[PDB]
Amino acid sequence: PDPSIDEVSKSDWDALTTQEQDDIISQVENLSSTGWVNTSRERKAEAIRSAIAERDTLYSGNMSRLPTLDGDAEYFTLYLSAHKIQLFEGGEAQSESGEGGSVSYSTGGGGEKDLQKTRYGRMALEYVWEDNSIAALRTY
Amino acid sequence: PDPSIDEVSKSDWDALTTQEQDDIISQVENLSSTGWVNTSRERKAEAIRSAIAERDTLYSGNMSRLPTLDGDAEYFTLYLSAHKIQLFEGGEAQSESGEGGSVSYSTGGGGEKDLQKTRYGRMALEYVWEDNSIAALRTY
Amino acid sequence: PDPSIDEVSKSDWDALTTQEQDDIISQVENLSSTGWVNTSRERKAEAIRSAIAERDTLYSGNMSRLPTLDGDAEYFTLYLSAHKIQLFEGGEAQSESGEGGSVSYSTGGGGEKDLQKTRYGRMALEYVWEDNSIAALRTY
Amino acid sequence: PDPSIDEVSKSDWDALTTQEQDDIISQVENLSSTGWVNTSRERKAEAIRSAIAERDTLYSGNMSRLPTLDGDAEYFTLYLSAHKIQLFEGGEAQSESGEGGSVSYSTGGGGEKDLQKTRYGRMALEYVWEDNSIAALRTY
Amino acid sequence: PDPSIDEVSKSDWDALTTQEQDDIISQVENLSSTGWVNTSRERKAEAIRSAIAERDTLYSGNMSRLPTLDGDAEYFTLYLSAHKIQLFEGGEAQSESGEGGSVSYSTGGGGEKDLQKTRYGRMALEYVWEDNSIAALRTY
Amino acid sequence: PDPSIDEVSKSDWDALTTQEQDDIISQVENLSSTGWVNTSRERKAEAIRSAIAERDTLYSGNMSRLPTLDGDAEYFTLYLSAHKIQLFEGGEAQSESGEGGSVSYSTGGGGEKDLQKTRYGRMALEYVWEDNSIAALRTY
Amino acid sequence: PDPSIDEVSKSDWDALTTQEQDDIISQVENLSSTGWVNTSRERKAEAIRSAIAERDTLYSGNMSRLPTLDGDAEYFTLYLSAHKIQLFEGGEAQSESGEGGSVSYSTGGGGEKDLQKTRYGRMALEYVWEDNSIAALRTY
Amino acid sequence: MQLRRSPGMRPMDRDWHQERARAREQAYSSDLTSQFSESEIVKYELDTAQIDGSDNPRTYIWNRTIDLFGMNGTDVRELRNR
Ligand SMILES: [K+]
Ligand SMILES: [Mg+2]
Ligand SMILES: [Mg+2]
Repeated sequence: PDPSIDEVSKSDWDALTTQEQDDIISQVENLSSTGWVNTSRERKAEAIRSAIAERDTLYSGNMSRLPTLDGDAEYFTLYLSAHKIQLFEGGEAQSESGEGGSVSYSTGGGGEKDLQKTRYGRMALEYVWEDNSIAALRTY
Repeated sequence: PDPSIDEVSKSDWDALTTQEQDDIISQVENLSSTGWVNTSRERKAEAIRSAIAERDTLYSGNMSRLPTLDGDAEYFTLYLSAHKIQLFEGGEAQSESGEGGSVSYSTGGGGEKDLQKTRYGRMALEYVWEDNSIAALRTY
Repeated sequence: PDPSIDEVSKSDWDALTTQEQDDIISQVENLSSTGWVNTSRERKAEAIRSAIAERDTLYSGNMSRLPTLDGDAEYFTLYLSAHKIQLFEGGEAQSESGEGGSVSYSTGGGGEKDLQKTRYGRMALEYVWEDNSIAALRTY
Repeated sequence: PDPSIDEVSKSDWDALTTQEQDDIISQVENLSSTGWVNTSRERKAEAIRSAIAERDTLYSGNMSRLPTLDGDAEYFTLYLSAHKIQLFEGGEAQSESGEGGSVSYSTGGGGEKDLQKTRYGRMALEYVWEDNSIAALRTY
Repeated sequence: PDPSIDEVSKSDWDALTTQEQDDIISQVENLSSTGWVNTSRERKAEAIRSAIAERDTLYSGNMSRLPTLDGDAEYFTLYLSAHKIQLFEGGEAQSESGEGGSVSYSTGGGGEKDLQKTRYGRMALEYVWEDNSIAALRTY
Repeated sequence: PDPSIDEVSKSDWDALTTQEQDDIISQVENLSSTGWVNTSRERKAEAIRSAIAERDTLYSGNMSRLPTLDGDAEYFTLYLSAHKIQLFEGGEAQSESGEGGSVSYSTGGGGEKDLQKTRYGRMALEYVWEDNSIAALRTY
Repeated sequence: PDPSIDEVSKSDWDALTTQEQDDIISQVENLSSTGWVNTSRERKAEAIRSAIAERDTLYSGNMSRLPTLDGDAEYFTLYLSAHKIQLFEGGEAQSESGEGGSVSYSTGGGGEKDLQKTRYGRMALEYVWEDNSIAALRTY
Repeated sequence: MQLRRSPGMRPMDRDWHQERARAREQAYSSDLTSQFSESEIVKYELDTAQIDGSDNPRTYIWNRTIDLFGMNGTDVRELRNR
């Protein structure tokens, strides 16, 4: 995308043209083979806007002068967006069944906290020190 | 929305026009792919009014001079609203089955506390230090 | 409502007109998508009268000079009322099944005390320090 | 009711007119959405008489200078009565199934003492310090 | 009843008229919605006679200077009678099924000792310090 | 019965008339709603004779000068007889299923020792200090 | 029986008439409602002869000058015989099913050693100090 | 014969004086039932002690919720105008 998702804050996202937003939405839709096609644009826009806001407020600043967002900020915001979209769709599918057969997935009862609950969240979590507390500070 | 959900307190919500409320309701409805379309307008209004009241009373104030609501207050109030609407609908579905197929969602709870019981609550809980007690205070 | 549920005690509730009570009943009915329509008015009135009584007798007073009811007293009483109605209806449904399909809800079953046993009770429990005992007192 | 259930002893219950008893029975029947309509009057009278007797012998007196019945004595005696009627009906239904239609309730392994074994009993238990032993005396 | 169940010992029960015994039997039959109507008079009389004997021998005398039967002796003996009848019927039904549907009760566990093993026994047990050993004694 | 079951030892039981034995058999048969009607007289007689011998040899003598058979000796011997008859029938049914109709009983667990393995045995066990070892002696 | 089962050793049993043995066999058959009618005389005789031999060799002598067979030797030997016959029939049925219905018994996880594995053995085991080792001896 | 608890003897008992003083110092009101056990009321004849809360030091002590001036524990019957 022309403005990349790591280059826009919440107010910038609101100021983008529809095409600049659609380029970013299109990029997020690449993170699932289904593209979440049955979920409307405004839900995908809400997920991305929320991921931008949550990056800038929960996954910003420093720990021992190291950035708290240590990985690529583009892919972190895209995975954080995909995590949100998947939760708006109701969560992971653990098992799916119908006329076309049945499949069961290695979701395996992932842990208590928000980002642990989906595959996209588990990817995003590696970009931010796995939510660990390595901050240190001194008196002078 | 024209006034944003973080800019309004409980009395302000009551003072809004129906249109300003319906804009905030429409924003909350983006957080589910189903839009909770079978719940009536009054129930969505009650959930938002409750989320605003609960933010201002339970998730306000300072904690070692840090604000207790550390994340974006807009998205916090929206996730707390979506959490309430989902609890008015029942719980989260762990599984859904019928004429057209079956699914299971891996929505196993992180614990017994209310916010832990739905995906929206688990998201909201990251905005507020995960309900931890980092307050500290001195004599002078 | 004209009198709000936090403004009325047990004796005041008995003194209200049918309409003033029906406004409060109608507000409690907003907390469920089903509104508990198949439960009669007397039972909803009894649940509210009982919730008001418990607020004033079990969840009143002070605790280390802090209020015990730390959250909004309106929503606390409404959630406590919803908890009672859901228990008069036999409890939380963990699962429901029939001709219209099957659903299973993420209740988890980890709750063992009264307020822990339904979603409305778990919400109400946040307003009252989660039943924790932070009272403190001194000699002079 | 004209005399309230907290105002009457076991001897007083035996001295009431049938109408005064029926008003109190009608109040107890408000605590279930089914009203226990298939359980006869004599059994509901026996449950209430027993609840009054058990209040005045077993949940009476003081622990330190504090009363052992801390909550509202009306709703305590009603919940204790409802607990008894539900045990005369065979206990809590954990699950019910009819003509295909099926439901399962979140009752769980709630405990092993009497009051822990029903929803009404768990409610009643919060009025009586949860059967805790905070009694204290000193020598003079 | 004319003589109450707490006013009769085993030899008194044997000396009662048939009508005086039938009044007490009728009172015990109130403690079940079913009345145990398919269990014969002799069996209900044996259960009551046994409850009277067992009260006077196992649940009598002091602990410290407290009576070991703390609660109402009438309702204790009635619950102990109902407990015995329910054991003569084979124990608590945990689950029941037939043409008319299925129900499962929350009567799981029930400890290991006899009184723990039915709802009437669990009720009776509260009248008698829960079978705890609070007796103290001294030299002089 | 004219001679009571607690008044007869093993030799006395053998010396009784058939009618005196049949009166005691009739009393034992009151302890089950089924009366064990499909088990023959000789087997009910053997169970009683055995229960008498069992009492006189294993549940006799003293602990700390207290009698070991603390409860009523009549009902102890009857419950011990009922325990034996139920063991001659194969033990307790945990579940019974017929022409569609099914029931399951809260008779699980208990323990590994014989009296723990049926309801009658669990009752008999309370009459004899629950098989505890409270004997004590001095030297001089 | 004319000679009782406690009066005969293994050599005495071999010297008995068929009628004297048949009286003892008949007495053992009283310990099951089925009488083990489908197991032949030779097998019941073998079980009794083995029970006699095993009594005299394994359950004889003294502990702290107490006899190791503390209960009635007659009933001990009969229960030991019944234990053996039930093992010759394959052990305790835990569950039985067919065209006549289904039943499941509360035999359960009875224990790992020989006598623990049947109701008759669990009975016999109480006559012999539950196989406990309370022997004591001194230097002069 | 007179026991220590016998009604004619109570005024001679050092404990009867000491615990009546204790009760006066410890009450908030004349309403004995809400404050004392039936044992205390009978043994120390508390109906006849002038119990009313006026001799409890805590009746007169400042016990403010926010105390800027470090002034809690001050007793008003020690002010210069008393
Ligand atoms: K003293
Ligand atoms: Mg922060
Ligand atoms: Mg012995």
